[PDB]
Amino acid sequence: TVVGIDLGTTYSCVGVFKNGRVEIIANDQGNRITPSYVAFTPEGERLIGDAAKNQLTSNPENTVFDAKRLIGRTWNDPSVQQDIKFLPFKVVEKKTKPYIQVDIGGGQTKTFAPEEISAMVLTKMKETAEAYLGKKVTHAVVTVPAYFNDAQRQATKDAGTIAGLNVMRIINEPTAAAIAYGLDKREGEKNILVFDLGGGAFDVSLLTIDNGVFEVVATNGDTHLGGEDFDQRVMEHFIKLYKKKTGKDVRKDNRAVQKLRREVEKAKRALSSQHQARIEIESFFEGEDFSETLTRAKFEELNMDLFRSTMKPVQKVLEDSDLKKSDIDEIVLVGGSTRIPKIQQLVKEFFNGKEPSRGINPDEAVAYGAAVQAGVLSGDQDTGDLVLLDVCPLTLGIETVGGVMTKLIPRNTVVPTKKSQIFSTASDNQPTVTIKVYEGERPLTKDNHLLGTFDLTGIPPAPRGVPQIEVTFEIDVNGILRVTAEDKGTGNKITITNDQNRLTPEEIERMVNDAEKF
Repeated sequence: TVVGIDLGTTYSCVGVFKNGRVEIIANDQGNRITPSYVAFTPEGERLIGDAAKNQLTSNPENTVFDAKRLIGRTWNDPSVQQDIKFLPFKVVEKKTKPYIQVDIGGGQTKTFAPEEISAMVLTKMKETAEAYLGKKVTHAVVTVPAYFNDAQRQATKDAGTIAGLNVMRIINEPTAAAIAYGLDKREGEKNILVFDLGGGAFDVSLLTIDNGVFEVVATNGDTHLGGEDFDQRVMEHFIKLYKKKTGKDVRKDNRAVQKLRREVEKAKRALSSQHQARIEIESFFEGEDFSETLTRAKFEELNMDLFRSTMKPVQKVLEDSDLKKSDIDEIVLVGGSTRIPKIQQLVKEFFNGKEPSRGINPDEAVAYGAAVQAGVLSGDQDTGDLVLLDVCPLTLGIETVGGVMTKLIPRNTVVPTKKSQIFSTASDNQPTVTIKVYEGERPLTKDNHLLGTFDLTGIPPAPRGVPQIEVTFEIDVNGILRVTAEDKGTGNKITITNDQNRLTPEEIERMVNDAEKF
């Protein structure tokens, strides 16, 4: 049986379509969502989920969380370096990637790719499903943010493979939410706006939904804007406050910083229903206590620039779809951070008083949609009708003379899609031709994201400009790029190498074996 897993920054959730409906499956603690946490105890035990989160404050250096904020990123990504300040576990550079180093008991050190941490979370979600179903689960639909780039998508797929899952399809989070909203609606064509603000990433998608036919018209997001940033802002406010009042800098004491995290999380939840919240930490720093009152007004003030920045993607989506505010028939809110009253207010005010759709749990709707998609792709006939057209989030381009972004496949193109182009050589007997592919909307490549450098190899000796190599760039239904090449001369095998440093089957096998040790 194929399950849907929402692999989230802060929490994950697993559902299954069985007997004509979705079941969101409760974990072994009775909880319908599971924290995306992995911890290693002094005695060498690996904890995952609720048990891992519960011991954050006593064992912070060896409690791992927020791996989705690192997955598929390079070491020098400013999102990675900015987040290190608030993470208690050591982040170290390996293979141009941020790896996670922990102590596994007995003074023994171990380093993990973010993929491996996410694989452990996926394994726990798989196990939750296997307990409920009473049998092995080998196939899953796994979620990603709509605005995830090529590397982030592939890395999430690799996490699934490490966890023993054949990833049937990766599904964009707002699209899954739209399926939860729209399945079995028979209203004809409606324009649906999904506003998806979770623990770590933000997406906006505009879909048309028409009697089982779902199409993403436009999407735009920010893969490093979410609940964890709102917590960070408040954490940093109190770290600086303590330094001003006492002279003491607590930024390197991991117990102090993560005890503050724990209190900020509780406070943020309370402030969605109350107007004040108490922060209280007994052994904060060097024996001394820490007590502060956080008002809703102050919480909103500290984050207002981030909150107001959520309207930037909304306007980008309206522009690309050529729709006005009044053309939006339904607003679907998903992700835990859409519970924040000020977020709800800003969205309502942007759309001139329009209330969001009712009957949608923002913590569960994504998993619900993923579970439906899994059922449909399996060959179920008791599921509602589902035809899905989804898009690539980023314009793909090639770097040309002067550092210019020459567009190849535009943003918001329905996938799968491909584009071909003929390449030749610049010098006599040149054996290799290098192509640099970028992701983004700016005119110069220095202001976009490098996807990869691809080398056409084994070009046979000939005078400059004679070889004719057709290179095909295909984005698959998961949103992942494949680059291939064919010789179109009058008469060789052209192999392509790249600098993506992708996890090989050998490397994945080693990671599977390492995880069996616990």
